[PDB]
Amino acid sequence: SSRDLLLKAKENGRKSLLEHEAKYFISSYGIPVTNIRLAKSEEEAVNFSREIGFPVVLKIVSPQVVHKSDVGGVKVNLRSEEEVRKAYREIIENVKRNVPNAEIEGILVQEFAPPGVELIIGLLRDPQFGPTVMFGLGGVFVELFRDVSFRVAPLSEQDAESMIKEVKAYKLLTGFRGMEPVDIEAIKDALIRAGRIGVENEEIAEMDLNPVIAYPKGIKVVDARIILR
Amino acid sequence: SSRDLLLKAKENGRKSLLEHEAKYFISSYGIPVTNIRLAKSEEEAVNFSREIGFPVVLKIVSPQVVHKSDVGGVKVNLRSEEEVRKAYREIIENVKRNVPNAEIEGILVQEFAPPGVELIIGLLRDPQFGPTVMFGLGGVFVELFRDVSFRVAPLSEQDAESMIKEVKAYKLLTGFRGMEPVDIEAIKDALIRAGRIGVENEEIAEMDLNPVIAYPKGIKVVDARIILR
Amino acid sequence: MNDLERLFNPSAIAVVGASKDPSKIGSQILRNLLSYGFKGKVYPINPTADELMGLKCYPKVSDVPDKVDVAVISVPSDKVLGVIDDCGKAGVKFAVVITSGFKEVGNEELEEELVRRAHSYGMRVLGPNIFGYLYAPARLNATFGPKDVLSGNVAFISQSGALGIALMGYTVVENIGISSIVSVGNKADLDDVDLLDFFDKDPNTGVIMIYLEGIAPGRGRMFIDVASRVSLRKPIIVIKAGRTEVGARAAASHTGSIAGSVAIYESAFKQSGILMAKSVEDAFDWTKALSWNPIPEGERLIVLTNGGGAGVQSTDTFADNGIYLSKPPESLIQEIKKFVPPFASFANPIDITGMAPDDWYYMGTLAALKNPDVDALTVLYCQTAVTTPIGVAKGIVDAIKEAGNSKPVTVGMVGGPEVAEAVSFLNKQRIAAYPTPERASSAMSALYAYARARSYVMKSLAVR
Amino acid sequence: MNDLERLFNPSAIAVVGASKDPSKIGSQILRNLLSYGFKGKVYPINPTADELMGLKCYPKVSDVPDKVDVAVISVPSDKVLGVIDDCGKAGVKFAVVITSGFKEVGNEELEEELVRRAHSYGMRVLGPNIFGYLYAPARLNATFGPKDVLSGNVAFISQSGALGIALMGYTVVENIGISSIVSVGNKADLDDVDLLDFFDKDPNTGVIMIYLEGIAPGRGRMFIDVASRVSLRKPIIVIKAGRTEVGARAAASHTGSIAGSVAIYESAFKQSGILMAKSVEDAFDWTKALSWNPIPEGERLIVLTNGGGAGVQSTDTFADNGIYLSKPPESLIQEIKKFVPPFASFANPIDITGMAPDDWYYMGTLAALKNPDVDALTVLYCQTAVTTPIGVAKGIVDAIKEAGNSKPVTVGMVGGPEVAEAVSFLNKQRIAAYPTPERASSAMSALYAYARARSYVMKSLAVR
Ligand SMILES: Nc1ncnc2c1ncn2[C@@H]1O[C@H](COP(=O)(O)OP(=O)(O)O)[C@@H](O)[C@H]1O
Ligand SMILES: Nc1ncnc2c1ncn2[C@@H]1O[C@H](COP(=O)(O)OP(=O)(O)O)[C@@H](O)[C@H]1O
Ligand SMILES: [Mg+2]
Ligand SMILES: [Mg+2]
Ligand code: NA
Ligand code: NA
Ligand code: NA
Repeated sequence: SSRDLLLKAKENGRKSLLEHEAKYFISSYGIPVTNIRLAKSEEEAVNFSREIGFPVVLKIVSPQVVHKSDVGGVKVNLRSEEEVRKAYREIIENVKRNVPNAEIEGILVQEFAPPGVELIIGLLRDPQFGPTVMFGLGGVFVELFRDVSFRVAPLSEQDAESMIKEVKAYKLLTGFRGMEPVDIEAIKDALIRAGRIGVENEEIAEMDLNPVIAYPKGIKVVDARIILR
Repeated sequence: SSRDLLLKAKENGRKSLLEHEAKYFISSYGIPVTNIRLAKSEEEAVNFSREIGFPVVLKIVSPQVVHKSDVGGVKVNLRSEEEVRKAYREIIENVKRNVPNAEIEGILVQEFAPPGVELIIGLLRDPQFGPTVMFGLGGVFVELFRDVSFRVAPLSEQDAESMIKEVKAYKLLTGFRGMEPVDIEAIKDALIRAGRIGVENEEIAEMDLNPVIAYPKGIKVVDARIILR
Repeated sequence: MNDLERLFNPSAIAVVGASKDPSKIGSQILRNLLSYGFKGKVYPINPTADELMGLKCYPKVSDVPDKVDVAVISVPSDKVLGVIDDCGKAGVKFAVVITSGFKEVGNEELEEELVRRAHSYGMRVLGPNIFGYLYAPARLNATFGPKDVLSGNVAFISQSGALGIALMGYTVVENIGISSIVSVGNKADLDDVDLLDFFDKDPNTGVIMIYLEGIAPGRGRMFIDVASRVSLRKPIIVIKAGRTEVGARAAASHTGSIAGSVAIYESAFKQSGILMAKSVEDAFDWTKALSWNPIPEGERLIVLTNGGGAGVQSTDTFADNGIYLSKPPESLIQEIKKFVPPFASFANPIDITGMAPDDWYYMGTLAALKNPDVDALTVLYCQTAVTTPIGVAKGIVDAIKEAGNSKPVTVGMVGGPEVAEAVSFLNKQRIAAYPTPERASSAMSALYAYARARSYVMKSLAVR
Repeated sequence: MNDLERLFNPSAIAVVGASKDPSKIGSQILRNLLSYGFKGKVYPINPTADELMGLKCYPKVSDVPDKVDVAVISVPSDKVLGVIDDCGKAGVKFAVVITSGFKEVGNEELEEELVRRAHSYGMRVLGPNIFGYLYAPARLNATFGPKDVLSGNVAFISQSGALGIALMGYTVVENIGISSIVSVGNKADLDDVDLLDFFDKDPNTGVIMIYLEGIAPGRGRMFIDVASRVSLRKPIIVIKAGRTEVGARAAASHTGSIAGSVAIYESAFKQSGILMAKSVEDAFDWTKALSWNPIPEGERLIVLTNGGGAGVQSTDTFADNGIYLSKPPESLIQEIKKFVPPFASFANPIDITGMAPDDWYYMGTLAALKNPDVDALTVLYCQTAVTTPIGVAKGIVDAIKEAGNSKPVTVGMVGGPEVAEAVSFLNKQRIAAYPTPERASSAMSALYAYARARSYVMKSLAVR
């Protein structure tokens, strides 16, 4: 069961899931994620990279490193075996130097998501209303302008569709200069599932799917955070 | 006098200024524009590009071509002589195909403006209120969301400052993730001057400074359109 | 424990805290109970008095030789627990604790102890810190507020005591017919969810209006489940206190709590099919319209006016509420062209011009309402010397009667003291009338807003 | 040509179109002129009548043995030009053309001709298609509307005829004192700019309220220049008709025009220092407060309430208007703690609790107003049996008198019929009172909005 991921984390006193565990967990609820593999050797990493296909992304996996970018732990758009081996050793040291007191679970091999319209899907727990789903456009639209919609879970299709149409940046999803319309049904579908995750899993305090990239067909969660309580 | 440009256009039956004439015109009012040079031969184009320095931009100059991008008439970020000569002939033909017989005035050589926060400054004539200045953030903020402010000209400093603070995307100017605050005084200054252009020049029906790139220090008008009546 | 039938329709009520002193709260409550005409047994409870207001008095509820359903308790806070024990001994189902001095002043332990004790006896608590309650179908006025309200189908629930009791009086001035007033105050036990469950089932109640400051932690999901289901049949208007960030922090301290999320309350009200009013006036204006009209069956709203200006005010106000007018049906236009001058406008609003006499209002209103392709009507009147406000109002009344149907109608009349009387006349006929075109249009917009809210809920309950 | 002194203060007025028939427009106007008490000469003009209403009648204005300042013209549209020529020969300065049937019905040529002919005689035109005008300081009622208004300092200009004449009546109900009513209708010649110039210089006029549908092409810049300077000393409230995209297209057809830009009108009003009202009720509520109060000199606004609920409604409403309350001055808190219970709240609003008797309203209001660190006061009252509305109101009045100063005050009272009367008592004393807390707060908000609008203008006029 995917709950084994939550139970394992609680057993080891951890209050959040590692990146790969969070993607496994939401993937089991039917939310599309970047294809991933946990590599334990530079050799595993090349093999997994070929399986997944180029270009790939490599990320350090460690309970200590919560912000991978801010320690040289993220290598994006690797298109060759050599670029992979280069990124591998380089991440080992970028993190070995900035955090020498750090436990590596390994290095995540990950599919490189091509550019699209970025979204945020959140789950929070409101004191009155319990699990609540949050939606907004990615980047400055949520971070700077706070343009978000909320629905209390569980979400009906009607909730998911109206909360999408409600945000001020909604038009970024229906086609604009240099960008085709994106898959609104896939977004609705993920919002509903996000709500289901919140209703069902009491131990999940908070979840943040960010960035989520929307395409003319389908969406892909690129990063996922799950906090436990 | 810069008015000679307006008189010249009216004498030749044209109802808009060419890009270089428009930039020269607004420059004379103290609005910063790209350094520019009109090239009539591929050799002129290479020679001017050296003078200005790399990287450069090449644009078709033709009374016929009002939308240069949409006909393959704009070549951005050219860093070498070879890239320039390629762009020269490429534009000649991109435009020869979509626009035959066009009276080419030449090809405009201009410096490639570094990235910044894009703005739009407009001037229109309202039937009630006459010359009116329009402000907004560039890209989707005006084009898709219609997030714009207006002040009837002439503008006071109070008008310019308040119309900037009024647009919903205003925080894009005061610093956000990966972008420093930009020069608000320079924006205010350009807005007042745009108003002065409208008050003083009856024959100008409409003006569109788009994009205007704002920096931590100063702004630069990258494209300018002036419509005559 | 969860059925409130005997709270609203008790056979026996005890009033604890009444005395020979007419200024005591308990005495005010007792006076109201008698004057409003309660037909069950009333038992004043007082340590020494042999009789109060002609009724045999007892020292304790447990001494009453009867099953007491409801005990209205008005004694000092340090005596309440004792009275609760006695009510418990007597088998009392509901303790209406008027008395203040509980959690709202920091005494949270006393308040929780109150509820704990009441629950140990299978008793529910309303309040504490309330002005009581009224239920018109049981001729029950157990408040110390005004002695009377107009009878009707509106249930009003208030978390605020002073504003609640004031609004209780204001319903008379605004001609709002009331089925119930419930002061819920501290909401330590019985809350809005419990009450909504009762008013859902009450055939006397058709509209519910709530002054709400906040909902308890962990209670919001149930609030949506219940309210959304009530909304399918009865409109709920909430006046939300603390609907701005600033106000939410303020009200947080007024009740001694942490600030609820503005945005999430708004989403919860949308999921509930609830209409949120930003003001008392909006709430009352909407309540009137919702109480006296069915929901429109479609979007064919007609605005009828004797002046372009009122019509444009109306068009703008509808537009602000996402309501857009479309061309009237040709049949209606032809009917009206029979009497109207050539330069009347039929774009919708239908402008029958400023020279329109009283009779054109009767004819226009009748024609509009009888037309099978008209779903709703807002009638606007600007007073001119060519007309009389009361003649226009009686024309509207007559047209509504003769049309026979029930299509939603609101009326906006502008003018001097004669319009004020005509508007009053209409509201006393239960025709929703207002002294400006924007308020009549905002009132009609509430009918549409409720239709759309109900549709939101229906869609959200759709089977997969 | 541009000085309107003799329009508002004429020595002689001719009424063209008056007759023995009392139902005629000209006859109604003549009646109002006489009943309202005009002290100048009135000359009824009628082809055959020897006398009308005790006044010598003449067949033409040119036969009048006197200099006629103003001719009020209500003859059929196809006779107007003739009357204009006669008035021109007679040297008439102002032609008040009541008569409709001009550009508003598609006859644009006739209207342009009307103005051309009037101008060839140095004569100005008001209208056409208007209900006339009133100027209270000249005891001049040259309208066919109500016969009377309350005297005061509000000038009301209306582009709408039916709504305009109705609002003339509504001012009485809302206790608004009027200096002038001007119907401008088709605005073929004299318009808002011309009127604002006159009202700028009129010491009888302190507030200007305009119902505005549109401004003529090429007139807007001058509108901003004049209105902005007027705004420095006198508030201007505009009810903008067609203030939505939808409504703008609607009103475009009502007057036969091209649709003005909503956004640019809004910026023009901001640059003019004008307050834009979205409704009649807002416009009138604000006009009352602005008419009876000085602008606040700082941001130290105090809200005084006997109920937390009303206080939170007020706080939310101020917040919607960008007005944020801050902690009261410590001296005021201490002054009030002298009589108030321990669990009163002093966060601002100052909650003197629901137990407050009448006199606490006198004492709190007085303390607030005398405090040197208080700039403005909104007083909120919820009716309870502990108080009387009229007693609370008299306490507020007494406090305002004894404080002696002029700080802005608004009052919100909620309750039954006794509150309605107390509110009427206050407004008849020219203390701005309203029946809900949100309206009292929105009215106070208008005083601050005007202070901020005036500041916008002062800043935009700064010399560099
Ligand atoms: N697989 C991927 N495909 C595409 N872009 C990616 C991928 N992984 C990361 N990125 C980008 O790189 C950024 C940094 O990585 P991220 O997962 O957010 O780690 P952290 O926030 O801990 O630094 C992301 O916000 C995203 O924009
Ligand atoms: N000098 C320049 N520096 C930087 N970017 C430029 C420059 N000229 C053009 N661009 C970019 O290329 C785009 C297209 O060029 P532009 O002058 O707007 O032509 P058009 O709008 O006719 O297609 C601009 O919107 C801008 O993003
Ligand atoms: Mg990140
Ligand atoms: Mg461009
Ligand atoms: Na309260
Ligand atoms: Na239609
Ligand atoms: Na209180």
